[PDB]
Amino acid sequence: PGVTVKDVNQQEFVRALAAFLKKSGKLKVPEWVDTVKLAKHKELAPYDENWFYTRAASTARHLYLRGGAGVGSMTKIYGGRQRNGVMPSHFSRGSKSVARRVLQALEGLKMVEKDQDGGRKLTPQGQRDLDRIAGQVAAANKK
Amino acid sequence: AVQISKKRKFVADGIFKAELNEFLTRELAEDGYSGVEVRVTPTRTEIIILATRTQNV
Amino acid sequence: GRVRTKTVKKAARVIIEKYYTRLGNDFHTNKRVCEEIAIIPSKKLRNKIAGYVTHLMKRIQRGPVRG
Amino acid sequence: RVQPIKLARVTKVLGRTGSQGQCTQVRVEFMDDTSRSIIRNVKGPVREGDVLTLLESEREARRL
Amino acid sequence: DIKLFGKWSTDDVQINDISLQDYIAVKEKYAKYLPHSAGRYAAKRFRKAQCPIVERLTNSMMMHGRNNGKKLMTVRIVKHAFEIIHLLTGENPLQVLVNAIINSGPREDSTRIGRAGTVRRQAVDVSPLRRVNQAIWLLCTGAREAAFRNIKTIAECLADELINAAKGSSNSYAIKKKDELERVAKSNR
Amino acid sequence: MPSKGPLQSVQVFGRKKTATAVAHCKRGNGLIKVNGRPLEMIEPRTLQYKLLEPVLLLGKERFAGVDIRVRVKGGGHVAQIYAIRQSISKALVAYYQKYVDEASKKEIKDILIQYDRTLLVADPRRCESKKFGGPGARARYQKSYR
Amino acid sequence: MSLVIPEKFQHILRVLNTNIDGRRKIAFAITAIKGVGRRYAHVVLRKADIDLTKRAGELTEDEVERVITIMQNPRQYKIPDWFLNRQKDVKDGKYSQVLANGLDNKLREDLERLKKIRAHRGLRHFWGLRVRGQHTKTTGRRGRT
Amino acid sequence: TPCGEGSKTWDRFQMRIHKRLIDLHSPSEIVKQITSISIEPGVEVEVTIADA
Amino acid sequence: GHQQLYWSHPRKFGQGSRSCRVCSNRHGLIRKYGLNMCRQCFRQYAKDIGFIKLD
Amino acid sequence: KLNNLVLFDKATYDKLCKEVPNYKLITPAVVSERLKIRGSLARAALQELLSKGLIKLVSKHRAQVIYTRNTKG
RNA sequence: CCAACUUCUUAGAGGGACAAGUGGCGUUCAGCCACCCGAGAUUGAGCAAUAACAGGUCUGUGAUGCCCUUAGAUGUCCGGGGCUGCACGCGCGCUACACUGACUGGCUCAGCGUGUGCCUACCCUACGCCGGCAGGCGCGGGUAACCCGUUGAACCCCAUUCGUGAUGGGGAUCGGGGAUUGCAAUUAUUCCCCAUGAACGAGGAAUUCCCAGUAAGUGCGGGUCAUAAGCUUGCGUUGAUUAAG
Ligand SMILES: [Mg+2]
Ligand SMILES: [Mg+2]
Repeated sequence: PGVTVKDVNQQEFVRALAAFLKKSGKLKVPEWVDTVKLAKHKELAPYDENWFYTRAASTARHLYLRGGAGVGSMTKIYGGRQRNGVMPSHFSRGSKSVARRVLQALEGLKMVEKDQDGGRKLTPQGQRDLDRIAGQVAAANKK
Repeated sequence: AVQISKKRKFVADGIFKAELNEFLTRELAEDGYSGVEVRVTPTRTEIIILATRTQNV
Repeated sequence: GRVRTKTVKKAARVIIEKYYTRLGNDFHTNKRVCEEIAIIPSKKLRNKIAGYVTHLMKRIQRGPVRG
Repeated sequence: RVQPIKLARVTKVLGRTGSQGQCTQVRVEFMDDTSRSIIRNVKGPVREGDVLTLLESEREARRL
Repeated sequence: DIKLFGKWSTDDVQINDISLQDYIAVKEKYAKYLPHSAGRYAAKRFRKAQCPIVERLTNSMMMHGRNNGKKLMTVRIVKHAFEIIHLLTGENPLQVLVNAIINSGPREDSTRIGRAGTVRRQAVDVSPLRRVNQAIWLLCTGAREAAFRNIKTIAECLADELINAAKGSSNSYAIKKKDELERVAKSNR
Repeated sequence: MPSKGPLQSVQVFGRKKTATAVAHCKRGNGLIKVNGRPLEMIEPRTLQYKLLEPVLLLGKERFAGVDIRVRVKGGGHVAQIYAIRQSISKALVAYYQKYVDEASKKEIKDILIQYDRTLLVADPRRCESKKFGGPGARARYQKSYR
Repeated sequence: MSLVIPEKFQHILRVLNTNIDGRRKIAFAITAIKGVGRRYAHVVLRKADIDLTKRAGELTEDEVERVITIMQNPRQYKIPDWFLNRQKDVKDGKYSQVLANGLDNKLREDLERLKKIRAHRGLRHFWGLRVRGQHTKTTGRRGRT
Repeated sequence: TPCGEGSKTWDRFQMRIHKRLIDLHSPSEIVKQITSISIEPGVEVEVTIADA
Repeated sequence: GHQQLYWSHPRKFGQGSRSCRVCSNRHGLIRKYGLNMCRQCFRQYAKDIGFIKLD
Repeated sequence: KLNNLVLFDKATYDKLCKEVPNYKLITPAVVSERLKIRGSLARAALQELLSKGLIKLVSKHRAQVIYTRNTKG
C-alpha cells in the first residue's frame, strides 16, 4: 500500500536510488572522479567505479532524515577510523570537497535546497520520487 | 565590559578569598587574627575580620 | 557481614528495656516508634537498630533474656 | 582387570583437600546399593547429591 | 517447540548419560531462540549449569583478545555451523553437540604441587561440571587451532570437529588430547 | 479526530545501561514499530528473534488491538534492542492493568516471568568507574621489581 | 567469465625490468614495479579504460603496451601533479613518475648530492644512522652490529 | 605529591555548583527590594534587564 | 641594559611566560579555569577556593 | 604444501561438473583444497553453478556461503 | 492562552533493605546457609589510629638554619649549543604476526566533560564558497541544559574484493613534494600526498594484573597545549571462558 522510505531495507534502497541516478543521466559528475581516495582515513581508491552515484544516493537519504546538514556535517557522517600506522587509530573527518560537490550536483538535479539558517534540506520534488522508488524497491522485495 | 563564565566566576572569588586571607594572616598574626568572612553585593562589599584583639587592629 | 556493632546492640537494648510497652514483632511499626522516641543521626542505623529490636521481640517472648 | 566404568551418587561432602584447595572429598555411593560406599575425591565443584562416574572404582583414600 | 535459530526444535534430543542431565540444559526450561542474553552467571556459584549449552558454547569461542567481546560475531559462527552440521549428517545439531560434550569431557586427571612425576601425580576423579567445562574448552580450542592458517572457515572447522568428536575417532583435537589426559592419569594412577 | 475515546493509552520505558526506550502504545489495530521503522526492518538483524520475542510466545493475532510505537535514546547497538525488548514487554502488561482485568495481566505475566525475567525488570548493573592506578577499574599497571 | 582459459597465458610478463607475476590481477600485479605503488596502479588502469577484475596472464599485448605507456608519461593522461614521485625535481624543475632502475638512480643521486656538500642528512647516510631525527640511544640496534 | 617520589597516588578535588531559574511578570521596580531582603553570602543572584 | 634588547626574547606563548599567581614557579602550573597556581600548593588553598574532596 | 592454480584446465573443470554438484556440503573453502585451485575461483565458479541450477543456495553470508546437493528423486 | 501534562530529561525533598520473612544448622548464643518477595539480599570510592623510617623533597614556596658565592659574580639578561648524542644492557608501553582477517562501500548506536583571558597575545566551532588532501577565506553563534551538539564515535552489523604466499598481513626505514603553528622547524614540531616495503609465523627461563558490566576489545574527552599524545587521568561501548577455595 502506502510504503514510505522508513519501512524498506535501506542498505539496498541505496542500491536502488544509485541505479536510478545512473540511468537518469542528469547528475553533474566531476572530472576528478576516478582519483579521489574518498576521505584520507583510507588508503585505497573506491572499488566501485561509479561510486559517485551511490554516495549521491546515500547523502540524499541522510539529508532526508536530517534537515540542515552541511558540508561539515556530511564529513562527520562519512568519516571513519584512520589507522595511524604504528600509533593508535583515531576517528577522522570525511572529505569536504566530495561532500560539497555532491550537494551542489543534487541541486542541479533539483532535489536539495538551502535553508533559512545554514545547511540543506530537500525539496518536495526531491522527496516525492525517492518515495516513488521506495515503493518500487519494496515491491521489488517481492518481485 | 563583557563578563566571564560562571565556572571561572566561582574560582575567581574563591581565589580572591584565599589571597586576602594570606595577607591578613601575615599582617594580623601578632594581633590574634582568626580568619575573615566576605560578602559581595552590587554595592560596597563588606569584609569582617574575626580578630580576637580588636583593640590592636 | 551481618554482625552488628556495639552501638546498634546497646541502643536497641535501652529501647526494649525502657519502651517495651510500645513495641512488637513488626519491623515497620518499630521503625516508626524508634524514629519518634530516639535521636538517630542517619536513616541507615535507624532501621539497623529497629531490626535488632524485632529480633529481641521473638527472643524475650520465649524466656528470661538479660531482660 | 576389565571394570565397568561405574557411576556413583554422592552423600556428604567432606570439605576441601589437596594442599591448594583444589580437591574435594565426597564419599560416593555406587547407585546399586547404598550399603557400598567409598570415600573418594574429585576436582571441580561438586553440588551435593549429584552423579559422578568412576573410570576405575576403588584405588585409595587420602591418609598417611 | 522453541526452535533455536528459528529451526531444529529440542524435543528429539536426548542426553544419554545420567551423570550430565543436571548440567546440560537443552530442555524446554532452558531452551531459547538464539544464544544471547543478559547473563549474570558468576554472581553466585552453580548457576553456570542451568545456563544453556548453546550459550556456553558461544561464550567460550571468542577467546584471544582480538575477538574478545565480539558476541554478535560468534553467535553467527554457531548459527552457520549448525547448518554445516545438519548437511553432513541429517541429524538435529543439538543432539550431535551434546554427544560431543559427553565424549570430550574427561573422567580422570591428576593434581600435585610437588616433585613432578610427569607434571601432576595424584590421579583424581572429576565433577560433572568440570567435564562440561573441559568439553566446551577442548572443542572451541581445537576448532581454533585447526583454522588459524587455513582457507577453511572457522564455521566449517567448528562443525567438522565436533561431529568428528561426537562419533569419536581421535581425529578431532578434543578426543586425541583428552585421551592423553586419561593416559597420563593411568600413568600415575 | 478525537470523536471517540481520547487518550486511552500509556507510555512505558525499559532500560539497559544507558539505553532508555519508552514505548507509547494506544488502542488500535496491530502495529509495532521503533523510531518510525518496523521491528523486522531493524539494524543488527543477527539478534532478530530477541526483539520480536514478546510477540512470539504471546501471539500476534491475539494481542493485535494495540498500536505500540517506541522512541529510543542513548546506549549502544545491543543495549538499544534489550531496551525495546523490555519496553514493549512491560508496555502491554501495563496497558492491561489500566484498561482490562489483572486476571489477564497475570495470564501474560505468567508467560513473561518463567521465560527469562529480564523482560520486565531493569537489569541494575552499570558503568562502575575507573580508579587512579590502573588501565581500568580493577586491572593494574604492570609492577616490576628488578 | 573464464571457465577454463584462453589459448595463451603468460606465466610471467616482462614490463620495464621486472617480470610481474602472471597469476595475480593487474591492480596488484604491476606493484612489483619499483615506483608503481598500491595506489598508482589503480589510477593508471582507470585511465587505461580496462576492467579491473581481469588477471595478469590474460592481457593481450595491446593492453600491456597501453598500460605501460600511460604509467610512463602520466603527466599528459590527465593524472594530476601531486600524485607523482618526483614533484618539482631538484635538478630540473619538472614533474615525473619514476619506475625503474631510474627510481634507484634518482634515489642515490640525492644521497650522493648531500654527501658531497656535507649536509647533516648526507653525513648520516654516509654513516649508518637515522636521518629523520629519531632517537638512537635504545632503538635500531640491528642495523649496527 | 610535592616531588616525584611515591606510589602514584591521586587526589580528586571537585566542586559541584548548583543553579536555579525563576520567572516573574512583576513591575520591574520592586525587584530592588526583592534584592534587598537578605544578605546571604553563599548565593549569587542576577536580575535580567527589564526590556524582555 | 640598553633597553632595545634587555627583555627582548618574546615571552608570549610558551611555558617561560606562564607562572604561578601565588608562588612564582613556572613548572607544573594549572591553567585550568584561570587558576594559574602551582601544582604543589594548589593543594594548600584547595579548601580556601572551596574544592572539597569526595568528602 | 604451497602455491595452487587459478584459471581451471580442462582436467579439473570436467571433474568439477561431474561430482561437485553431487555431494552434500559444498563451500569455496572445500573445493580450494579438495581440488588444486586456490580460491576466488572457488567463489567465482560455484556462484555460476548456482546460476545454472545444479545446486541449491542455503545461507549466503559474507564470511561464509554454503550450498548443497540438489533434489535427486 | 491561536493546549494540556511530567512517563522519558534535569534536580530537590522524602521513601525504600533491616538479615526483615520463611525453613535448616548453631549452646536454639552470636551468627551462618538456603529460598520467597523485591530495583537491590556484600555498588564503588573517600577519609582513615598508636608508634615510627636517618623513606623522598632545600629543583616547586618571601617555609627555613648553617655553609658557600656576590660584580672577571653561582645574581640576571641576550645569542648559539646541549639535556634527542649510540658496539650495548634493563623497565613501562604502542603496533603486529592475519581469513574469527585486511580492503572498498553501504548501515546504524554514546557518555563523562571542555570552551573568548584583569596581567595573557591566542577559545569552541556551525554554515557558505575555493582545493584531490592537510588546509584557506568570507560569514554567524556561543561567557553556555540558550551555540558547536539530536556531540550521526569506533568496534560491531550488511554486501564486495582477496585467497594461506612474509600476501592486498605488517608499515619500520627512506627520497621528493605540499600546508599549518611560530621570532625561528636544521639534529626531520605536527599534519597531507606519492613512492620505498624491514624484521615479525604467537615468543625460553621467568614474570605481571584480574573473579562481574569485571578482564579484554574499542573509540571519546580533560591534563600538558602557539604548535601537539604511543603518556596520564576520566568516560561510555561490546562483553566473557575460570572461581565462591
Ligand atoms: Mg621550594
Ligand atoms: Mg590466513
